[PDB]
Amino acid sequence: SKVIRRLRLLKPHHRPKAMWKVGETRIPVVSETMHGVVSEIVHERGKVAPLAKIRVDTGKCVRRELLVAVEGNYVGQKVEIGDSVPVAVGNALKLKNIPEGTGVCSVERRPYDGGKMAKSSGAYVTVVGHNRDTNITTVRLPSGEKRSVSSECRAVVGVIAGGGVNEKPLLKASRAHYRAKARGLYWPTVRGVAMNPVDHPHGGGNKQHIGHPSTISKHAPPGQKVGLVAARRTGLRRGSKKVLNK
Amino acid sequence: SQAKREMIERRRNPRDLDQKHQREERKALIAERVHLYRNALRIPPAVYQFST
Amino acid sequence: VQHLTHRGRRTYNNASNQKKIRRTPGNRRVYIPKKKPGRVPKCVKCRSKLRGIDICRPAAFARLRKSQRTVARTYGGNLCGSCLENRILDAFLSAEEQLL
Amino acid sequence: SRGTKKVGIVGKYGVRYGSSLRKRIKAIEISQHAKYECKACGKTSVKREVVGIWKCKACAFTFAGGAFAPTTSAGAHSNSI
RNA sequence: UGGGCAGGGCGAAGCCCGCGGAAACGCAGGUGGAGGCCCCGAGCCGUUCUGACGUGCAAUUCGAUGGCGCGACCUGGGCGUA
RNA sequence: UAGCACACUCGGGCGCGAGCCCCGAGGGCCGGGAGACGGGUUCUUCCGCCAGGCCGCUCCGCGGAAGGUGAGCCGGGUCCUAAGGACGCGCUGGCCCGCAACCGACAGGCAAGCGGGCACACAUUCCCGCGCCGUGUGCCAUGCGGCAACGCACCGUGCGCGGCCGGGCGCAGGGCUGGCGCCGGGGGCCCUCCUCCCCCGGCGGCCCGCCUGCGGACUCUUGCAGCACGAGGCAGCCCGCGCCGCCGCCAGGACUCGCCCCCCGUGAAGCCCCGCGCACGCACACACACGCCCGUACCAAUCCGCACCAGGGCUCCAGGGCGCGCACCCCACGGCCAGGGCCCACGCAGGUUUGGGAAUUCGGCAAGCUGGAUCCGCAACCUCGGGACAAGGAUUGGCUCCGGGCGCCGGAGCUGUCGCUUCCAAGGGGAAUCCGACUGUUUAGUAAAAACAUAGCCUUGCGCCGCACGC
RNA sequence: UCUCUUAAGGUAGCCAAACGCCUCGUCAUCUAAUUAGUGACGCGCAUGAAUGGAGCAACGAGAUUCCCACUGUCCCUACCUGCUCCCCAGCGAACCCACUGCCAAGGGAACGGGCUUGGCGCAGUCAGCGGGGAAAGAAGACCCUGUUGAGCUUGACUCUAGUGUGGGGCCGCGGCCCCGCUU
RNA sequence: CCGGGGACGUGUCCGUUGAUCAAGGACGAAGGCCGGAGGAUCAAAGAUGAUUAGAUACCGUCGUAGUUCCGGCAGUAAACGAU
Ligand SMILES: [Mg+2]
Ligand SMILES: [Mg+2]
Ligand SMILES: [Mg+2]
Ligand SMILES: [Mg+2]
Ligand SMILES: [Mg+2]
Ligand SMILES: [Mg+2]
Ligand SMILES: [Mg+2]
Ligand SMILES: [Mg+2]
Ligand SMILES: [Mg+2]
Ligand SMILES: [Mg+2]
Ligand SMILES: [Mg+2]
Ligand SMILES: [Mg+2]
Ligand SMILES: [Mg+2]
Ligand SMILES: [Mg+2]
Ligand SMILES: [Mg+2]
Ligand SMILES: [Mg+2]
Ligand SMILES: [Mg+2]
Ligand SMILES: [Mg+2]
Ligand SMILES: [Mg+2]
Ligand SMILES: [Mg+2]
Ligand SMILES: [Mg+2]
Ligand SMILES: [Mg+2]
Ligand SMILES: [Mg+2]
Ligand SMILES: [Mg+2]
Ligand SMILES: [Mg+2]
Ligand SMILES: [Mg+2]
Ligand SMILES: [Mg+2]
Ligand SMILES: [Mg+2]
Ligand SMILES: [Mg+2]
Ligand SMILES: [Mg+2]
Ligand SMILES: [Mg+2]
Ligand SMILES: [Mg+2]
Ligand SMILES: [Mg+2]
Ligand SMILES: [Mg+2]
Ligand SMILES: [Mg+2]
Ligand SMILES: [Mg+2]
Ligand SMILES: [Mg+2]
Ligand SMILES: [Mg+2]
Ligand SMILES: [Mg+2]
Ligand SMILES: [Mg+2]
Ligand SMILES: [Mg+2]
Ligand SMILES: [Mg+2]
Ligand SMILES: [Mg+2]
Ligand SMILES: [Mg+2]
Ligand SMILES: [Mg+2]
Ligand SMILES: [Mg+2]
Ligand SMILES: [Mg+2]
Ligand SMILES: [Mg+2]
Ligand SMILES: [Zn+2]
Ligand SMILES: [Zn+2]
Repeated sequence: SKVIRRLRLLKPHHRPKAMWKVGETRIPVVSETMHGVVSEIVHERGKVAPLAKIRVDTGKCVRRELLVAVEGNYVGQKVEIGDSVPVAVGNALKLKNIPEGTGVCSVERRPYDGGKMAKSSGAYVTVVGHNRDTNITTVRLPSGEKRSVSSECRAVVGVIAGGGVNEKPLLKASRAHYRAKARGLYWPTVRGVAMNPVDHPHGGGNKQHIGHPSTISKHAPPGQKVGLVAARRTGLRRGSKKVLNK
Repeated sequence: SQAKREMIERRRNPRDLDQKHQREERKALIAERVHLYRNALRIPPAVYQFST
Repeated sequence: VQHLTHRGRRTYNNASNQKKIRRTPGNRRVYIPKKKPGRVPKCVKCRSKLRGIDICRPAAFARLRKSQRTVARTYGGNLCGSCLENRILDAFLSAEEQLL
Repeated sequence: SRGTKKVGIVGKYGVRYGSSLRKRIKAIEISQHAKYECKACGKTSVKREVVGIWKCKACAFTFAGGAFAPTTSAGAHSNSI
């Protein structure tokens, strides 16, 4: 049969274009505390979360840094990017100097990585605790995953601006159309059950049905990994996270 | 990418200096990375007797 | 009426192919190339219109005299007077309390 | 001359999309289109410019906020500390 | 990266005034001009006639009828995917 | 034989030869004129034809001989980047991939040319007039006014920091276009009537709007509103639109500023350039000199469909009337018109058919009815938004007036063989069921659908991702 | 109420439905008359819950029935117009083609233009026409056969990319398989 | 922290401003509903183990909605002092 569309979208000519990206949004790696001014809060194509253009002026040069905008950023805000700066909203500092229970965002995964986690709209990471021996901070990710990360990792205080975008329903197909055209998603999505067998494992005959269990193994071949790819369970949840995970 | 260009600068990896004009820069870097590795290994008495 | 032709030129409706009608002496009208509208100078801070500076195309702007392209005070075609005065007050007052 | 008794701003959507979907988006379209008070100049002139960016049209004070409100509950809590 | 797309109709918020109200607010008249709203022009398409044609004008066209017609559109060029 | 021109007609001409070539007249018809791609000499002149053109030809996109394409300003290159490519090197057994010089736009960014003449044809290229832009040489000054908004010394180089963009209803302006009135040329027509018909006619002040000064609280807009972070007013300033000084009045208009609206869409980049900041050191004016390569004719029968094919093919420009209307229809501009005779049957296309009215038929297929506008009236149902132009009714011309808030609206009277959206244009409606929620999409060439898509709802994986409101 | 049996025995709903074989189910309505339509009924061959059930506001060139109005759809046709046809000048093909006077019956490979026995017609022309030539199109697409395929599927056979696992190789130091370290 | 309340005390003020109510408005336990978050216990439904003549119940175990919070709907109680 032909190559399914899942494998066929993995080819690198289907990725979003690089010219839509305003710039890489990394927390600056600084020796001393860096004082910046939020120069502009800009929009990026596809990204609902806005970006914060941070202009840093020294004696020598002007550095132009880029961060994802925090809810409460404003143009002209003095931001401080350092190791032990104040823990106001908009600053970026190492997690050891961040008190527990404060929602941070653009958290680095490795130290001086530039910020990886909680980068899209409304996301934040709750700093749960500090292991001051072994230099380890346990943090709560927006998926609910409790993640260990080293206290040398930086993070920006606050939640990601761009708020509750999931609350608004797309009423029309056009609003899904222009959304996916901006983000570069593959849309509209034909159900594989509506396809022919040459197109899809769900591609069937005479009645639109799957025909075999749609829970596939995680060791499956690519081309078989279609539907629910490592499903621990299925069906409607109806329970707490505790009752379903175990 | 600017972070990666800083990343290949922090590590001093001679395999990053892959262009032709970087050749004399690369073999200077190879000479010092060999020298740090040569003396961090346990030099056997057959080689180390020439250090005396 | 005498119909208009782009007289051997491209007929597309781009910003750089705008035409304007001239009445030629024979009660004949033609298209002549209407140039691009010149950009208005704006304050770099507050982005209001800056007065004093001429509004022309960036090439025709450069052909003007140096007095027509700017205002005589400092941060002349960059800042308006209200943004400049604020910038003077900000650098002064930050310096004064820095001493205390 | 009210025009509509119950739907208000979602009368633009007509009879389409379902009553509960029109009822759900009504609170957000009131929220994302409203003018808000600028906390830098005092005037009720803050309008959304794009999702996540709210700008006062009087004193040009622009700030990064929520998607369809200037403030979210998670965003308010981090700033109140 | 450029370009193209009559004229009407309905009248969403908001606003103004009048009337009513103890209040909350409610009616009414304007205003405003929203919407993958309505009829439709150029144009596009291809519902029906199972029309014409069916060694054709044409290796899919023609006519009437019909649908769409600021879009989830159409389009020139460049580019990508074999 | 099938088939092939059958809105033209009359006179004249050249000519061996004329339905078709030319000229004049009459009658009609519809596009025509500029660019791209594509063609490549088809262009234009002279000569021809007994060949080609679905007939004929004296004609021709044909045959023969010639002629023609002139640029600092038009387009491209000598410029810049876009998406993207990449022949080098790394990684290789080879790719992929990494870096990526270089490249990538004849519609992006983007120095500067218009009016006319000439001409067989070609010229925004030649010519004439008036300009403009850039480059290269020379030749240096070393600053001021205004409280302010700012005004100016026609000056340079380097660095740093900055500096451009969407769509839409409306308001206002508006390249221009039309109409009317009045005046003015120029040309043609008229039994009566008719003033018929055709053509032509920088600079200063003010106004916006921002800002400034005085001053201190009001003030709009068609519209939300604005305003002590300074209202109106007055006096200025700035820079544009606009109007007067060196034919009026009315209407339409491509386009455009700003408000406002729309977006889970936020609407390029780079060079050039400009501004300021900080430095350097000097050349704008003026004068003189100079300005490369390529393209440049023509193509509603010149292209692609084997063809002068009823097909297809990017872009620009429509005057008058009617009317809501760049709808239809008529006219103008500009351009056109490709056998003869007879009409039997059966056709194709179009009218009309008394009485009946779906009895026809698988089925109201096809045809017909309704149709614009104004006024009135409008149900069940409903997601309260709709249904809805529901259903249904009345009216509609011409003329002469009257009134108004006067592009229009209302009323009255008179009038015609009762007739008036008089042509054109232009919904048939109701009661229900099934399915799909809707707008949308699809089998180019037998299926447009109930299929697909959709939003919504849900499940799954993922914290080595574009970073969980994510993919 | 009893009993057998299953993983569980179809719940809420809905229905001769685009899903009901019987079947034109039965009853009502619609009609003069209805295998249609609608409303009911449900021991439903074989309805049924995101393989989504029920649900129709709005929408639809979707599928269907009734009513009003309308009409050449029909009773049942007629007339008119243009173009064709027809006739001509000039120009001028193709399909097809074993050979071809026409019937009746018979025989025959069981449906003849030719054979047999009868019946007829023949100046070979013009125009209509569609009975026949089992007319022309096209080495039947149905069906079967082929030890001829291809598309596609999976509990076919034999393999295989991918995912995953074990062991080994991948020349480093330290300390107690574990923990440090970096080179 | 912000807000409220009644009683008392008083040569403080006002001076009849009041009482009760169709209409109207606001609040309104539990359960329920909508959107979002969360989910330990308990627990409708459901599932079982028993009891029983039967047991769709009482008992045991498990378990979803729910119980919880936020925004709203709803607007009911043996909302009883049946006043
Ligand atoms: Mg299919
Ligand atoms: Mg498959
Ligand atoms: Mg299937
Ligand atoms: Mg299905
Ligand atoms: Mg399978
Ligand atoms: Mg030319
Ligand atoms: Mg000036
Ligand atoms: Mg529409
Ligand atoms: Mg329509
Ligand atoms: Mg199509
Ligand atoms: Mg003939
Ligand atoms: Mg003709
Ligand atoms: Mg032309
Ligand atoms: Mg010629
Ligand atoms: Mg000849
Ligand atoms: Mg080469
Ligand atoms: Mg160009
Ligand atoms: Mg010249
Ligand atoms: Mg010419
Ligand atoms: Mg003022
Ligand atoms: Mg007109
Ligand atoms: Mg009749
Ligand atoms: Mg019938
Ligand atoms: Mg019958
Ligand atoms: Mg019948
Ligand atoms: Mg019909
Ligand atoms: Mg009506
Ligand atoms: Mg109805
Ligand atoms: Mg549909
Ligand atoms: Mg088809
Ligand atoms: Mg649903
Ligand atoms: Mg049942
Ligand atoms: Mg029946
Ligand atoms: Mg019937
Ligand atoms: Mg289920
Ligand atoms: Mg089913
Ligand atoms: Mg549709
Ligand atoms: Mg003949
Ligand atoms: Mg016989
Ligand atoms: Mg015989
Ligand atoms: Mg014959
Ligand atoms: Mg026959
Ligand atoms: Mg065969
Ligand atoms: Mg065999
Ligand atoms: Mg409650
Ligand atoms: Mg509750
Ligand atoms: Mg809930
Ligand atoms: Mg329990
Ligand atoms: Zn300013
Ligand atoms: Zn403000």
